[PDB]
Amino acid sequence: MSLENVAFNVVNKGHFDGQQGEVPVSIINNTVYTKVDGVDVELFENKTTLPVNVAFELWAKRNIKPVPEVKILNNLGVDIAANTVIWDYKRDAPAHISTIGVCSMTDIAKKPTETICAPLTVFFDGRVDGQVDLFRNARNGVLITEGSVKGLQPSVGPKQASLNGVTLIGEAVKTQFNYYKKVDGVVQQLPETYFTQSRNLQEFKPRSQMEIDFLELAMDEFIERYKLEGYAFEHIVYGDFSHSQLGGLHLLIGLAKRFKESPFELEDFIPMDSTVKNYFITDAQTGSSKCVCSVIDLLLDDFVEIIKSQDLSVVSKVVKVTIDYTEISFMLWCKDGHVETFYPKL
Amino acid sequence: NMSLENVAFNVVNKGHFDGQQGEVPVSIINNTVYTKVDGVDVELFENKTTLPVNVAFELWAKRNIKPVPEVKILNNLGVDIAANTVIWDYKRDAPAHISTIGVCSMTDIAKKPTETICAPLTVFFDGRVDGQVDLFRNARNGVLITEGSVKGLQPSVGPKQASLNGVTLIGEAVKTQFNYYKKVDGVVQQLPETYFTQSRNLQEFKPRSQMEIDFLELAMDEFIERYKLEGYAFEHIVYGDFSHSQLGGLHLLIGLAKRFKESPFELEDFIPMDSTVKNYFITDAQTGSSKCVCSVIDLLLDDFVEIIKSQDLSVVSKVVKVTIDYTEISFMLWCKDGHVETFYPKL
Amino acid sequence: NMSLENVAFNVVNKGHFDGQQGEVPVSIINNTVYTKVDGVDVELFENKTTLPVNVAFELWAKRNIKPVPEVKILNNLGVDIAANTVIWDYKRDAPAHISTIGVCSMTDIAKKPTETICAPLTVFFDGRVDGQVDLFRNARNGVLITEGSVKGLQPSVGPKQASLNGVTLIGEAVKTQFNYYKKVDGVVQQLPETYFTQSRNLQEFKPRSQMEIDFLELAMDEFIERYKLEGYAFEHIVYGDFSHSQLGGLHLLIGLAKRFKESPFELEDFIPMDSTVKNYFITDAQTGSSKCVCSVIDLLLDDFVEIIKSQDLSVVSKVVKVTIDYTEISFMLWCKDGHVETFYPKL
Amino acid sequence: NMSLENVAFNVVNKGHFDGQQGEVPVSIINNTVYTKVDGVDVELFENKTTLPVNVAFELWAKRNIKPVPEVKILNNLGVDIAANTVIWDYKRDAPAHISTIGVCSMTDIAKKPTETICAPLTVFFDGRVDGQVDLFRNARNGVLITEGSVKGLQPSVGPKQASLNGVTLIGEAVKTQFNYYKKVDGVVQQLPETYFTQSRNLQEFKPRSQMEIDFLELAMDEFIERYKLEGYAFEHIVYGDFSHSQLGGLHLLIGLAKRFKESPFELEDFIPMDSTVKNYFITDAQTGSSKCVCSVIDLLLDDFVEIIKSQDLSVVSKVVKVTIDYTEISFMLWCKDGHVETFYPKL
Amino acid sequence: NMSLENVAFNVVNKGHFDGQQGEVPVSIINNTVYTKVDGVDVELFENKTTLPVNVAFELWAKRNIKPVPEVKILNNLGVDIAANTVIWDYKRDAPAHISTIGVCSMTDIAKKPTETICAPLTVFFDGRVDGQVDLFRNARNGVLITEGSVKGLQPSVGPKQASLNGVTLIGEAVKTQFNYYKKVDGVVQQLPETYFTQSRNLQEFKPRSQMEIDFLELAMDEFIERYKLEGYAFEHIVYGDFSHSQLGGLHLLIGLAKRFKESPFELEDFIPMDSTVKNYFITDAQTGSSKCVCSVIDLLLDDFVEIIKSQDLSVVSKVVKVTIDYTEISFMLWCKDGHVETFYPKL
Ligand SMILES: O=c1ccn([C@@H]2O[C@@H](COP(=O)(O)O)[C@@H](OP(=O)(O)O)[C@@H]2O)c(=O)[nH]1
Ligand SMILES: O=c1ccn([C@@H]2O[C@@H](COP(=O)(O)O)[C@@H](OP(=O)(O)O)[C@@H]2O)c(=O)[nH]1
Ligand SMILES: O=c1ccn([C@@H]2O[C@@H](COP(=O)(O)O)[C@@H](OP(=O)(O)O)[C@@H]2O)c(=O)[nH]1
Ligand SMILES: O=c1ccn([C@@H]2O[C@@H](COP(=O)(O)O)[C@@H](OP(=O)(O)O)[C@@H]2O)c(=O)[nH]1
Ligand SMILES: O=c1ccn([C@@H]2O[C@@H](COP(=O)(O)O)[C@@H](OP(=O)(O)O)[C@@H]2O)c(=O)[nH]1
Repeated sequence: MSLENVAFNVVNKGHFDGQQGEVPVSIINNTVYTKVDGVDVELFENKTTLPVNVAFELWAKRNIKPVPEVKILNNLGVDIAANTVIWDYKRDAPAHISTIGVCSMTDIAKKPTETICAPLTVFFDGRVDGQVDLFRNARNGVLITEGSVKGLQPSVGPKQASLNGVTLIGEAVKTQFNYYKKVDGVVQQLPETYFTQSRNLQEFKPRSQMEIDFLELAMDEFIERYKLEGYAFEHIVYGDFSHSQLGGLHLLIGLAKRFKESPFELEDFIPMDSTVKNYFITDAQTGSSKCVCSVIDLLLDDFVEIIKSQDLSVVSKVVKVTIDYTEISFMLWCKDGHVETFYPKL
Repeated sequence: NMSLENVAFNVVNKGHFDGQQGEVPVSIINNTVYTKVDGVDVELFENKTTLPVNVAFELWAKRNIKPVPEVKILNNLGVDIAANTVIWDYKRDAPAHISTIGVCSMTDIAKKPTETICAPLTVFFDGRVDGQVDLFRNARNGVLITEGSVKGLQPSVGPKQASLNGVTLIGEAVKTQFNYYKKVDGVVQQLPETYFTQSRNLQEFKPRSQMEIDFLELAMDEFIERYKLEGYAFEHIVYGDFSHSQLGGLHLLIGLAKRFKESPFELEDFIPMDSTVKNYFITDAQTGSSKCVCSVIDLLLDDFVEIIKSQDLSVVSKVVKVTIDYTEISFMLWCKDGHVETFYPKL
Repeated sequence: NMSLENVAFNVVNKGHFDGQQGEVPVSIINNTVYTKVDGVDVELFENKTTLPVNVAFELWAKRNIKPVPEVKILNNLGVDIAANTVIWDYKRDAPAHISTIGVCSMTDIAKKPTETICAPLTVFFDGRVDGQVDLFRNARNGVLITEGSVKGLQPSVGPKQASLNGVTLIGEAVKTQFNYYKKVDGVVQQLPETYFTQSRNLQEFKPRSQMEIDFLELAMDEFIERYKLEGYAFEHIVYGDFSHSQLGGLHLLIGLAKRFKESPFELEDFIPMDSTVKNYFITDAQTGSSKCVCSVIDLLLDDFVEIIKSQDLSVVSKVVKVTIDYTEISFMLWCKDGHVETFYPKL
Repeated sequence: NMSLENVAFNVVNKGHFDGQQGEVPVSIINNTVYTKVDGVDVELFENKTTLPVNVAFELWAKRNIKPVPEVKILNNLGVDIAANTVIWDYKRDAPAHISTIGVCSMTDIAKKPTETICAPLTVFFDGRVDGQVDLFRNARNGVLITEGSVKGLQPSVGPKQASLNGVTLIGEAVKTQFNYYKKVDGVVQQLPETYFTQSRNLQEFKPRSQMEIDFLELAMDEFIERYKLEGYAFEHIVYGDFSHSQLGGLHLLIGLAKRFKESPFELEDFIPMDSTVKNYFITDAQTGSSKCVCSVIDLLLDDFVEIIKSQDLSVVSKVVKVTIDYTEISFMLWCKDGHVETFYPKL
Repeated sequence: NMSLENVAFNVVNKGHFDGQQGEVPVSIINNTVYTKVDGVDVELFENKTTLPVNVAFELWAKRNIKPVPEVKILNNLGVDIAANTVIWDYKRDAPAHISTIGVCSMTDIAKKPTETICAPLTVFFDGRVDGQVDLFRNARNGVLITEGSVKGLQPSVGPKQASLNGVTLIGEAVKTQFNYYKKVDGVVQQLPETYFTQSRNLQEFKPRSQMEIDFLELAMDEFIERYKLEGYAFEHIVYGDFSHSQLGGLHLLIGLAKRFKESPFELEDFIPMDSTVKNYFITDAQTGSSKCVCSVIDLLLDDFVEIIKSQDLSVVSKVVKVTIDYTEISFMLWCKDGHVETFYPKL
C-alpha cells in the first residue's frame, strides 16, 4: 500500500480500485506526476492544506458512489466518515480532517468500533455491508440507506445527491436516502425539514409549475396568480436594481431569471457547500451592487409556504426554519402589515 | 488595531475590509490564505501578486469597491499612487500601484497625502470621499475625479464606463462618468480633448451606434459602399485579410467581434495588463491565418472613421499622433497611389 | 548570446522568441516569470512543467509557431526529439520531448542533429526549414514532413489537420496536410496505410461526412435502419446505454457530442495528454449512469462502420488491431449469435 | 485580542510572547516570518515544522521558557498534550504535541484543561503555575510536576536535569529536579523506580562519578581489572570493537566520549528526535569501521555496571526489561560459555 | 515492488535501504520528507538536489555504504554512471551521476549495464559485488575497482583514501585502496602513472611525511634552507604574501593549514563540488589581504617539490601539465633570472 500503487490505480482505473502494480511518480511543488511515454504527465494538483502525497491518496480513495452533499453532512454534525472518503468538490479537499481505515497518515482508527470514534459523529453507509449494525452500536453517528431498516423510523432525505462532484437526481441510480441519527447512544427523531435544491445559474431547471410560471409570467402577473401581494416578492425574489445598493434578490430562482436576461458577477468569498450562501454581487447592466447578498435555493413552492405563514405585524423579528436538517435564521422586517424584506442568514 | 486575523474577519463577514472589529483563525500555506469553518480549511485568497501573501491579502481586502476609473486611464494620466485607498488591478490580479497612502503599514510610504514624499508623485484623489477634494488643490502633482462640478476648475469629461469590483460597466443605478482634473508641479493643466476606448470584449460585444449596427449586419462591400470608405483599406484594417499565412490588419475590436460570430479564433494576451492598445498573438481557426503581434484598439467605429478620414493620403509612410484615453497614441499610415495601405496603432 | 532577459525581451515585443536583440527586467517567483512594465510587475509565463522555471520559459518562447503535427501523431511515429525547434505540447503545457537539439544550452544534447548521441534517436525533421530535408537523408533514424514531393521517396499523406499554437485546424491560408517519411537505421521505411482521428471536441463538434450529418439529426432507430447497422450494437457502442448504474458503450466521440447536445455530463481526463485513444471518467448528469474508464476515439463515423463491418462475428472474444494515426490501436470485440455485443478501443 | 502582528511585536520586544499589547508590520514569504527594521526585512522565524508558517510561529513564540522536562520523559510518561503552554521540542524544532489547550485558536482542542475532549488524553500540568495543581487532581489522565511536596501524594523523584530554552542543564540558580505524579483513568498510579539517562553529548561530555573519571583516564584493561568486569564484554559493549568492517558494541555514550577524544567519527541521526535510546549510523574515521544501526544510551556508567551485573549468564540469548526514564527498555543479552557476549538496548 | 513508504521503512529501521519489507506513514512538504513517530512528524530527509523530492529521497536511501572512490577520482576517470548502485556526492549532497542502472524506476535508463544505451557510456563497476568483474569484461566502456588481482589485467594502484558515508579516510578495518582498471570501446587501457591529492581539510590537517612535519614546526627561512628550495618561490607559493592588498600565492593546502593554525581567514567555496583543484575566495582576517580566485591543491609536499624542481626555469611563462588523480592538471609557471616567480594550478 504505497504512493506508487495509488498512482497505478489512478492511471489504469481512474481512482483507487485495490489493483496492485506500481508506476514511477515525481512530486514537485504540490503536483503528482508520472512518466508516460518518456514525458511527465500531471495526475493531481494539491489544493488542500494536507501534504501533497496524503491529499493525493485521499482523492484517489474518494467515494465514487452517490453520496450526500457536504452541507447535509455538516448540518447533521458529521465529524468523520467510516471506511471511505467524502471528497468536498466545492473546496477540492477532503470533507473531514481525519479518516477511519483509509490512509495510514490520516487514520485516527482502523474500524469505527474504536474508542476515539465513540464521541465523534461517524457517517455510516448502508450500501456497505455490516455498516448498518455498526450504526446502532455507535454512540454518535449518522446513517443513510436505500431501503428501510428494521427497528428504525426513516427520515426521507433530499432527491439529489453528489456523484463524483455532479449533483443530480438519480434515474439509473438511487440518490434519495433514508437518514438516521444517534446522539450519546440515543436515537434522534429527525425533524421534518425543507430541502434546498442545489442548483446553479447556468443550468437552472424549474421543478414545479409555480417555478415555471415564475420564469414565464411577468412580475405583476405572477404575484397576481399566487396572490403574493404585500409579501414583497418584488424585493425579496425579483430584486431591486434601481439604487446603487442592490435590494433583495435572496432566492436562487430569482437570480437565475435575472441572469437569463442580463449578466451579473457573483463573488463566492467563502467557497464551501452550505445551505445558505453569501455572495458579493455586482450587476453588470445597472451597476447595482451589494457586499453581502445571502441566497438560498428553496423550491419556490416551499418559500411561498414559509413566508405566507408569518406574522406581518411585528416590525422586526427573527424566524427559524428547518432546512437541510438544520435551523436557518431569517430576518423578517415589516411595516404597516406588509413585508419589508425577508432573507436568510449564514 | 490592524492585523491579519482582523482583515480575514472582515473578508468572511462583510465580503471585504469594512473596519469591523473581530478575529478569525488563519493559516498561511503556499501563496494562499485559509480559515476554518466547521473544522475544515476554506480558501479565502490566492496570492497571484509579487508581494508577500499576507500583504497582498490585506491590500485586496481593502480594494476600492465603488466604481473607479480603469487602470489604463490612470496610467495614461500619470498616476503613481492613490490616496487612502487601493485600486485593485483586476487585469493583473494585483494592486495597480507599487505603494499606498494611509492603507497598509507594509506598503505605506505615508499615512496622509500631504506628506513630503508624495509631492513629486501624481496622487489620485476621489472627490466622492470627504476632504479628498480639498487635498487635491494643495497637492503638487495629482489627478482628481468627481461627480459634480468643481468651483473655478474647468472639467474634462471622461469615459462613460468605470470599473466596479472588476466589472467594467456604464452605470445606471450608480454614476460611472467622471470629471477629470490634473495638476502638475502645483499648477492646473488643461487636459486635451480625447477619444475614449469602449472597453468591450468579444464574448458580449454590443454595438453602441448605428454605424456599428450596420457593420455587424451588412456585408463588407455593402458597408464600405454605404459609408463611402473606398480608399481607406477597411477590408484590411478592420475586416482583416485571412487569405495569407500572415494575417493582415484586424486592428479594430469590432472587426474581431464580427469575425468571432462567424468563426472562433485564439487571442494570446502575452502582456496581460490594461492598456489603450493591446497586442495579441492571434490564430484564426478557420483559415490558419496567424500573426505574432496584432495590435487591437476598441474605438467606436465612428471615431475610427473620423480619425482615418482626416488624414493625408499623399505621404507613402507617416506616423500620426491621436489623443485617446488622455495619451498620445502613435499610428502608422502606409499609403500608396493616393489610397491608404494600412493604419495600425502601436503599443 | 543566449540570455534570460533577452528571451523575455522577445516575448514582450515579438510574442515569442524571434532572435531580436535587447533585454528587459525580469523577476522569478514560485514557478512564474514576471517583467516590470511601467513600474509594476506583469506575469509573462507560469511554469507547469517538471523543468526549472527559467528553462521551461525559454523552451516555451522558442516553440514552433508554424502548423506542426499533433503530439499524438509524433508519438505514434516514435519521435524522440525535434531538430532545431521545440514542439510545444499544449495538452500538457510542456515540451513534447525530454531533450533538444540546437535550441537551449540547458536542455541541448547536441547542437546539430548529425552528432553521435542522436543516431539511435528518431529526430523530427521539418522539410519547410531549409536544409532539414538533406539532414533527414544523413540521419539514421528520423521522421520528415514536407508539403511537397521529395525525389525518390514514396510519400505517405498525413492527416488534414495540424496544430498551430495549440489550435488544431485544417489550413486554408496555410497547409496543414503533410507528406510523411520515416527512416530506421538508414533505410527509408514504407509507412502503413492508416486511418486518422478527427481531433474534434464536444463543444465545437461539426460533422464531416453525410453519414455523420444523418447521425445528429435523425433518430436512433432511423439511422441504424438507413445504413444497415442492425446487429452491430450501434445502440450500445455509439449511442450509449444510460439505463444501468454502469454506463454502457459510448466509445465514439460523435456519440458523446450528440448526448452533450441535449444533456450535460462530466468528463474527467485523469491522464491529460494527447493520444489517439482517450480514457475518461464519465458521469451523466441526467441519469447518474457513470463509468470509471470509458475509452473514446474520434474516428470519422464512415471509417468506424467499415472497420466494424469487416470483422468476423464468429468468435466470442477477439482482439482486433487497426492502424489509426500510424499505430496499432487494439480493439476488443465481443460477439454473440452473429451480432456484436460491444466493440471498444484500448489505451 | 490575538493576532500575527501582535505575536511578532512580543517577539521583537520581549524575545518571546509576553502578552504585551502592540503591533509590528509582518510579511510572510516561503516558510519564514519577516519584519521591517529601518526599511529592510529581518528574519524573525523559519518554519521547520509541518504546520503552517504563521501557526508554528505563534506556537514557538508561546513556548515555555522555564525549565521543563525533556520531551523524552513526557513521551515515556504518556503525555499527549500540555495544559495552557507549549513545550517546544528543540530536537525536532517543532511543537512536542499535536494539539494545545488555551494557547492558540488554530491548534486548540479546548480552552481549559477541564473540557470533555481532554478526559481521555494524558495532560501535562506544571505545578509551578497557580491552579495547575488543582487542575491535576480533578483530571482523568494527567502528569504533574512540582517543586515541593504535594499533600497526600507520594512523589517520584525525577531526573536532575531539565530543558531550559533548548539547553539541557542541571539547574543551580533555578530548580530543575521535579516530583512526578501520574494519574490514569482518574486513579493515581505508582510510578516505578527507574534509572535516568544523563542527557549528555560528546562535544562537552563530563564525568559525573569516580568510576566515569577512571573510565576516561584509565586504559581498557586497567579499568576492567579495577572494577572486576571480566566476563561482561566491556571491551565490546562499552569500549567498542573497531577491528572489523562492522563496528561491534559501542552502546554507551561514555564509550563514544572516550573514543571521541582519541579520534573523530560521524554520527548520523537518521531519526532526529528525543528518545531514551538513540540509533545512529556510525562511521569511525581512523579505522573505517562502521555500522548501520548502532543503538546508544547515555547511562551513568555505575548504573550500567549495576544493570549488567544483576543479569543471569546461563541463558544463551535473553531479552531483559529495565525501567529507564519511566519506560520499559528492552535489552538483548547474548551469552556464551557463561560470559556475556553482548548487551545492547533496543529502540 | 518499489514503494515510497517502503523506502522510508528501511531508512527508519536500517538507517538506509536494505531491501527489508514494510511501510511507514510519510508526509511530503516543500522539499522535505517526514514520517509520523508516536503521533508527531519527524524529518527524515531534506532535498538539496534538482530532482523531485521523492526521487532524490530514494536515491539517498540506496546510496553505497561501502568505501567508494571520491567523486573527484570518478570524474577525472570519465565515469558517467554507476552499475546497480548510487554514488552519493556528499560535497554536493546529491547523486554523483544523472542517471542510474537497476536502482530506481524513475531515474533508470536500464536495468542491467549490458543494454544498448550504456555502450557509449563509462559505467563504474565495483569488483567487490559478485558478478561486476565479468560485467566489466562485457562492457565497451567502464571503470572497475577491486581490492585484489584480476587475471590478465595490469593493475593501477589507486589513492590510499576512499569515501565511506561522506567520510574520506584511509581504511584499517576495511580497505580503501583499490586497483583501478579502465576500458574504452572494448580495449583495456593502461592507466597513467599519477600523483594523488591527500583530500585533507584545514581543521583536521595532519602531516603525512617527515618533510611536511618540518614545514609546520620549523620557521619559514629554516625550512627553505634545509630542503634547498632557494629560488623556487616557496616564500610566495606555499607560505603566502599578505603584505599587499591582493593576496599572493598560497596554492598548497598545507600552507593554508599553517596559516589557519595561528590566524583565522575566510574561504568562500563559490563552486561547491569535489575536484582535484579548488577555487576559493580567500580573505585574511588579520591583514585584510584577499584574492577573488585562489587555486588550492592538497598534494603531499614531497610530491610538490619534485614536480617544481623538475621543470625548467628558462622560459618566462610555461604551462606545465602534471598527472594528478588520473587527469591532466595544468600548472602556470612564471620564471625570471633562473628562479620561480609563481607556480599555481588551474581549474
Ligand atoms: O429599517 C430597515 C433597515 C434595514 N432593512 C433591511 O435590511 C437590509 C439588509 O441588511 P443591511 O444591508 O445590513 O442593513 C435590507 O435587506 P435586503 O435589501 O438585503 O433585502 C433591508 O433594507 C429594512 O428592511 N428596514
Ligand atoms: O509595403 C508595405 C510594407 C508593410 N506594410 C504594413 O506594415 C506591416 C506591419 O508589420 P510588419 O510586416 O512586421 O512590419 C503590415 O501591417 P498590418 O496592417 O498587416 O498589420 C503592413 O503590411 C505596408 O502597408 N506596406
Ligand atoms: O463477457 C463480457 C465481458 C465484458 N463485456 C464488455 O466489456 C465491458 C467493459 O469492461 P468491464 O466493464 O470491465 O467488464 C463492457 O463494455 P462497455 O460497456 O465498456 O462498452 C461489456 O460488458 C462483454 O460484452 N461481455
Ligand atoms: O552469535 C551471535 C550473533 C549476534 N550477536 C549479537 O547480535 C548482533 C546484533 O546486530 P545484528 O548482527 O544485526 O543482529 C551484534 O550486536 P552488537 O553488540 O555487535 O552491536 C552481536 O554480534 C551475538 O552476540 N552473538
Ligand atoms: O607577468 C605576470 C603576470 C602574472 N603573474 C602571476 O599571476 C598572478 C595570478 O593571476 P592574476 O592576479 O590575474 O594576474 C599572480 O600569481 P598568484 O599571486 O595568484 O600566485 C602572479 O602575479 C606573474 O607572476 N607575472
